[PDB]
Amino acid sequence: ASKRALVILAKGAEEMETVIPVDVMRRAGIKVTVAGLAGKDPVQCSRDVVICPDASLEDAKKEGPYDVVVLPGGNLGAQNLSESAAVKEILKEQENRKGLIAAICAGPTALLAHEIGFGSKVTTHPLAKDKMMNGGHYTYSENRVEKDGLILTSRGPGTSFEFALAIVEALNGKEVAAQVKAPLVLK
Amino acid sequence: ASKRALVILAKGAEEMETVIPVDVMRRAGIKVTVAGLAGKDPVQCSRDVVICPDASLEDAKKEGPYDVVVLPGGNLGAQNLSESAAVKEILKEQENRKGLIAAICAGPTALLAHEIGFGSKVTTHPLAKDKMMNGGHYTYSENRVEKDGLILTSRGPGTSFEFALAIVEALNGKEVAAQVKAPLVLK
Ligand SMILES: [Cl-]
Ligand SMILES: [Cl-]
Repeated sequence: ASKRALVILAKGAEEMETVIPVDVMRRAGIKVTVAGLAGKDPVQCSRDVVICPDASLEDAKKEGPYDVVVLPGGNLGAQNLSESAAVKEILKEQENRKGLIAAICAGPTALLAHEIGFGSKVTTHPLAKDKMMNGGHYTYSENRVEKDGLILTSRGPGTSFEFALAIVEALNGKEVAAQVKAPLVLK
Repeated sequence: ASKRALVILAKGAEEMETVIPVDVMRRAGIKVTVAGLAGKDPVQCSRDVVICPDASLEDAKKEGPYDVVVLPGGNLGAQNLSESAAVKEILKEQENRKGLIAAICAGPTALLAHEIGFGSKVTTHPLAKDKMMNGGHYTYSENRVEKDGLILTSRGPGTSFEFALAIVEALNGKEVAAQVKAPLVLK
């Protein structure tokens, strides 16, 4: 049975942080659903790349639950995720079932907004640190990828491969991650 | 006057190799046109990410010429680029005007197909080397990014940031590339 990933795509998401994990997870044989926060219509990302989601979030939620829920960054994408009652419900359900939650760059600030994973060690983009740390509800890390309790976080576009391969290792194991990694020509 | 980039997007293109250069070039203030080989309609990439191009290639060609023409990889994307008379005409015009041509992963095999840049030092994805080298028309390199004459090449998804920043440096200079690079959290 293949593992399943939900990637929540909002207006202003960082397109690299969306596409790198989608693609790498699919390389790992993970069934990935790219779900549009706002509906089924195409999504204008932070640098104007337009991505057509596989489904609305409304519809994707009905086919849950998922082995991982993935929150890309992009400041305005993260803010949209943070404002969504639907996202809150998805993340709470995922936390309650002890499922993996993964977030990158400004993405982890939606965890704060939704009161998810408090007490965990987390990283973010450096410019998102102060936001994430408001109230001291997490312990901050400068690791390029951090993983504590249910919560897997990472820092930026340049850490997206490392983040995606961490998700792969958590779901499908270290051997699959290594096999996926080799053809990518990573440094 | 901002520099201008044409990124040619074909069915089966590697989505990471498409989105990383688009996004990084836009960060550098380059005006990027994502042009659909087949028309204006959305493009299904190699790992099923669907990207809506800015324009058809037909239309984008009319607004040329461009400071760089960019060929993503993906085997089936590259094959589609290699079969296109429109791409051939674009690359020949770009070569004739001594403009930059950039290609990544299997992308450089379209240069071979279209008889572009013979005699140049080039790199490709390792699995695309034998294709690229058929006839010995180029000199092969294992550098992660290679640049010789008009021709800038690179190896894979994992070299895409390095490739994009090389394009940025060629167009906008080393200082802009360094400024763009810092917030990406590259290794
Ligand atoms: Cl952003
Ligand atoms: Cl491919």
